[PDB]
Amino acid sequence: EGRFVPGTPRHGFVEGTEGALPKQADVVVVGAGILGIMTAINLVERGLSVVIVEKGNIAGEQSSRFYGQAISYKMPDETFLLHHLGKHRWREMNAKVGIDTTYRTQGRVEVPLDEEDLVNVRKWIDERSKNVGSDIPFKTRIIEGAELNQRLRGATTDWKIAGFEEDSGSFDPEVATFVMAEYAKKMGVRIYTQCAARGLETQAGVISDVVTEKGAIKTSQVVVAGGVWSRLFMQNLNVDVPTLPAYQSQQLISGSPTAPGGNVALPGGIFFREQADGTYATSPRVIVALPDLPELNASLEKLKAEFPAFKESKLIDQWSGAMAIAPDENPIISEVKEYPGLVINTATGWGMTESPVSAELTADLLLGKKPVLDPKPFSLYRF
Ligand SMILES: Cc1cc2nc3c(=O)[nH]c(=O)nc-3n(C[C@H](O)[C@H](O)[C@H](O)COP(=O)(O)OP(=O)(O)OC[C@H]3O[C@@H](n4cnc5c(N)ncnc54)[C@H](O)[C@@H]3O)c2cc1C
Repeated sequence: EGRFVPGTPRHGFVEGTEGALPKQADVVVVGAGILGIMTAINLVERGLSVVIVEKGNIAGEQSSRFYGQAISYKMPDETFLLHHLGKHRWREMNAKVGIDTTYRTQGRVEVPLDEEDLVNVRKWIDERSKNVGSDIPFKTRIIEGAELNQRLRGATTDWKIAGFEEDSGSFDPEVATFVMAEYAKKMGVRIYTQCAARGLETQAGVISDVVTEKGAIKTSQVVVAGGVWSRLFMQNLNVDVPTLPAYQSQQLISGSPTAPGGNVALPGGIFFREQADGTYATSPRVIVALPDLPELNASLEKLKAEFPAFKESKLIDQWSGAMAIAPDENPIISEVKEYPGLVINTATGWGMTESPVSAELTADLLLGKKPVLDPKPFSLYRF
């Protein structure tokens, strides 16, 4: 609510395409969150017409409710490159749109929980450094002393060591996906809001239509990017998508001239991230019952105790978001053997970060192209 500011770039509303639902589209995308939008953009670049159908408003669910960090820290081999390349593409994004998405290369310091955690993060960095798997330089390393002290300036606790993802990204949920949606519209993606996809029709084993509440659109190619609803949508087509719900709370507070900047993660559940306008995202837990109102207030109190720079900061907004996560915590970016011409791009807790690459992979899978990354760890049939 209060985090969105009407009549500014933080308005948080992009209108759907006007007029009647088109009779045909080369690809129909279900869902106008980041995954549907980014996939649509990728497909239009390949010369295909794209229509997105969205049951509510553009970017109305996970893709405007996120914490806002783009990180590869601790990612397993299955998703490391998805994140590493995702960040690299986010670093190109303001230049690609020519409008500020709020993406910033910010840097992130995470103090380990204990000696065991420090052993584990050191091994993780060492192993990745020995085989990055990309020519994009890796910029994560352990820091101490002056460099650490500068990143944690004004901290009450004498923190001694941290993992520093120097090129961690930041993006703000009041802006990023909305800028991407407007860009998609400018590129010719047509996006119909208040327009739920109900199902499909087929002819001779080929998709013929996406059936919406506003009528049918002719197509033989479908991307399911329905966020938490992807399981439900696929169940109506007799296909099981294993996801389970997860929930996370978020807060936004006003800035301070003495706040340290950056992205910080500390023992005692202290997490904050400076937004592009100098406000700060924070929460009692940012990586998966929701915290109650006393816990949320207490989270701000311990933030302020650790960083007195925030003592006079005002609570701008406080909200919660629903995710849907696969059993192994990795995305589902997959063909569906039951429906040739249909692909799924969903089931991720890191979709903002991953989206530029999962969009490409989704399109590759749809079109039968040599895929950008190994698709096996994202298959629907891995469980
Ligand atoms: C609280 C929270 C914090 C997060 N923090 C981060 C972070 O710091 N960094 C990061 O990278 N990621 C983060 N994530 C994850 C990221 O926000 C999601 O992975 C990503 O937004 C998912 O995008 P999506 O397009 O799949 O889903 P959504 O944005 O939820 O979009 C799916 C859309 O599909 C529509 N839809 C569903 N069914 C239908 C239908 N039948 N017909 C038409 N439309 C339909 C929905 O209305 C919705 O708009 C966070 C998520 C949450 C909830």
